[PDB]
Amino acid sequence: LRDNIQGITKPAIRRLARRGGVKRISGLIYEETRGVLKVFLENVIRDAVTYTEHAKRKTVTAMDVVYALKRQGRTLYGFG
Amino acid sequence: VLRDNIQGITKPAIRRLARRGGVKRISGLIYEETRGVLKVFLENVIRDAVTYTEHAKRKTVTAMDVVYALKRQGRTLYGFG
Amino acid sequence: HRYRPGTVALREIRRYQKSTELLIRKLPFQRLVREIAQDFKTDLRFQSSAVMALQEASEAYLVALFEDTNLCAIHAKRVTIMPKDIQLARRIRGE
Amino acid sequence: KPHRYRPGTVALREIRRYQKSTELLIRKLPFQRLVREIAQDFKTDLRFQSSAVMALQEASEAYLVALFEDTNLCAIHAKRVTIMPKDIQLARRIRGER
Amino acid sequence: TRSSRAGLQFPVGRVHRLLRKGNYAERVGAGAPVYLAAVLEYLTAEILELAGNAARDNKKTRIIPRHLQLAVRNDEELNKLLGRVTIAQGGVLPNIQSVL
Amino acid sequence: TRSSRAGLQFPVGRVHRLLRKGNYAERVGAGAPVYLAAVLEYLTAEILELAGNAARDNKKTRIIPRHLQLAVRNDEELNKLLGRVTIAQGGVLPNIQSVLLPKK
Amino acid sequence: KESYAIYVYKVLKQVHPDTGISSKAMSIMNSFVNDVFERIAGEASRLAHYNKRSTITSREIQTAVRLLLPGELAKHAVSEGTKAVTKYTSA
Amino acid sequence: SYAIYVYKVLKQVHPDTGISSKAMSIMNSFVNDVFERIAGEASRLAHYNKRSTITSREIQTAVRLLLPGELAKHAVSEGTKAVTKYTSA
DNA sequence: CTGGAGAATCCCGGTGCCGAGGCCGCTCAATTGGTCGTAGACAGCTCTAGCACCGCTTAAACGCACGTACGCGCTGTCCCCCGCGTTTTAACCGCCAAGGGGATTACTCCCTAGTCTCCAGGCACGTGTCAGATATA
DNA sequence: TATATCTGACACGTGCCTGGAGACTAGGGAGTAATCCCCTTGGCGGTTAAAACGCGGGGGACAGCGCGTACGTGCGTTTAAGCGGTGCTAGAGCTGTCTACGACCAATTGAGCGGCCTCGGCACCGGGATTCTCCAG
Repeated sequence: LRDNIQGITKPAIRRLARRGGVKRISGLIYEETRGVLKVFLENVIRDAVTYTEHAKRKTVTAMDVVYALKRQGRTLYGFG
Repeated sequence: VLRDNIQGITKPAIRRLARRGGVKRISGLIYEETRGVLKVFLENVIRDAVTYTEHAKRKTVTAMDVVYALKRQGRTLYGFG
Repeated sequence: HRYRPGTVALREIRRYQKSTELLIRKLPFQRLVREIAQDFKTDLRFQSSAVMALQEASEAYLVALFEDTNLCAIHAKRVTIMPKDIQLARRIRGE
Repeated sequence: KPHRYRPGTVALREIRRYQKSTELLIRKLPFQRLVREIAQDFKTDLRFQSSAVMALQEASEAYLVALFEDTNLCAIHAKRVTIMPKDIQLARRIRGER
Repeated sequence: TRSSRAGLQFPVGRVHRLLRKGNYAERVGAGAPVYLAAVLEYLTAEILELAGNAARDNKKTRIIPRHLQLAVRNDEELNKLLGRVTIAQGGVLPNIQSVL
Repeated sequence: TRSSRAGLQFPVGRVHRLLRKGNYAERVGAGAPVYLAAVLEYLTAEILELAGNAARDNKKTRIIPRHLQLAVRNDEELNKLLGRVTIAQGGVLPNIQSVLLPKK
Repeated sequence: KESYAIYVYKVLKQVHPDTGISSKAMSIMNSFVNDVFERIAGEASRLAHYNKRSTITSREIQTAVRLLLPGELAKHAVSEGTKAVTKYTSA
Repeated sequence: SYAIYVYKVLKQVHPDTGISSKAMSIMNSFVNDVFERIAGEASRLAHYNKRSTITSREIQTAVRLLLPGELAKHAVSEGTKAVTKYTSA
């Protein structure tokens, strides 16, 4: 796999901004947002895989990412 | 009944904390409104703190009470055991 | 006419803020997740619902960032976001 | 001739001074009377540990200072050195206080 | 059910057992879970009420996360209590900015 | 002390019983206090080393909370691990913005 | 497998009898109950611990509720819980 | 408190150095802080796998979950070394 | 374009002290040595969802020309917050004086885990049905 | 759209079992009483740091206005993402061991705690050199 951070294209980012309520967007915003999102997700994958590898499992379960987000003080609902 | 002791925290004292806070220039309206902000913040904490004290049904607020209160809002303070 | 600047923007904002479906392309997102995930273990096994939950948390986090960023801009007498403004927001957020 | 300093020398010098020191700034007993005054709304004639009230003063001013840092950043972006009430409203809003 | 014995709905037995074996302490007082289920069921009542009002006012018959979303964002207390919460499949409320 | 048996310094016994008398889990594995106490001794050594260095950097032999202030706040990793923590009598890190200083 | 679906549905029939429910909304609400569950249980545990009590009674729960909920919602929570506990243990 | 142990460490790291009482109290509060962090997060970590015993496995994984990078790495080095040394005895 | 006075600060030095670091009894908590029951280590195996590739469908991404609308700098206004001098009290501290409720010890109890049994509530699981899609006249 | 046909997700029904309710014992957490005292509160009284007040007044917040680039948007171009469909298999989860390990009790004992020194790091202080600044050049 290569360069998939650009696969989440600028139009999708615009869709987020419209969902975020934004009228004008600087051209440099998109890559900076990919960076912030990148580090953010790296934090998610890091502790998530730590939970997966700890349990000697090869598959990442939903409950693990719930625990990870909960550790970061951003509780996510939606799983019974 | 005592009244307006928040005005005891005066304008130059606000200038002291703000100047230690890195503020260089202060609007005249900042002082009283800031006293209000401080009052709000305290009420967010002191009420819950004294509520911890009231659970023990005591008349003396201990340091542990303010420790638990500050910890409860993620504003941990060290220096009391 | 040429659909004046701002009308299409405001109506689009209303429409997508009025709806709730997912807005990020699934295969680029999933492959991006696996690609970044390679830096600990290559070829992860993933639940689809996990990928969806990451899309949920991710887009809510980003939209919320647009909310705070936009409020900082509007407060700063601007209506145009800048990267330095986002960096300021995250600094205020503690990042 | 009138010995007068320029607008900022003594102020910033004082800033550096209290950046070197670590003691509490405002007047103590009037503040403690404010504490008891606000405390009236829950129980009358309360006993207070003085050091706990001092801890309240310390943590409270630490909070205020942090707020001054953030509103200070708001002034920095808005081409000002003067804090305004709406800037405090922005900072507390972004924090999540309203 | 003991809930019906108290005139409630949430399971007093299940909540009581899970709380005692909730690994906080070996023993838990008897009235605490009843009080707990009563408070949560009350919370359930107002949120189901706001959601029902939302579906009814939005011409809907099945409640979906969207109605939960503007239900929370329109209730100041729900926003306050759930300030650290991310709602799956909820979207956001279109809070319209003054300049926008 | 079991620490001395292992050639360490933090009290494995007191902390270990605090794990039993702390309601965290039903049972405690044998290697847990050794490993954990080791982590605290290492990080503690980091903190004391930085405080000592900072104390020497201020012509003082006695460490005061101000040394905790510059030592901790000048350390990125402690600043990030303690981003919501402010200690008593610590003060503020000296930092004046360029736009605030006069332009000499 | 345990869930809280059926009771929330009964309460739904108590408040809005002419309103239905999607499965996803019932699930997300069950997750919400899991959150409230964890917050109250954790805080009540902390409260009992601070004064070293090994039994969680109605007073610790009440005080905890008073700490978490600001004002009138706490007033109604304490009112409903008190009425419920009192009415139940008095019959 | 923890004064005697912090002073022992002080003799190991900077023998010609003192410390105020207030700073020692700060250190005691930090020790208690880290203790509840590891104990709570490790406790729920054990709960996740429905285990009733917190062993070296759970503590080690919990440390990498809680501690940032280089400090965690050296914590694993010193910790694993230490557990090896005491456990072999 | 830059130095001169003088307040601020650095530094050198001298004084006092009280807090810090070291000593000295005095317990009781940490360690050992077992023991007991069980959580969990272990091996092998199903199936099923994840993986992986084929193939069709079109939603979605990309590029370009265009204009406006947004940031931003220049330029101008002015009043308000900084600087400093003056008066005033009320902050600060030390001292005097009273006494409550926090901390301790002990009493007395009543409340919850543990055993064991029992059963209907609660879980899984198809079945109807009506909300709503589709065709033709 | 009438009428008639056709679907799918949720309301409603069933069978099976297992988790909670009864009642009792047993031990111990918590309310309660009494009681000492020490820190808490509240006063007197002296000293003086500091807030308040006010008077300039330069400078920072702010507006107007004019310039120009760049980002949005329509419209036309291009396509791999998405769905379905087929096929495979690693590994989640299960099933069946089986015990060494961690809790526990009792016995041991030396580390760690409380009270008590006593002295020197640092605060305070005073005095001179340097540095930095504002206002002269």
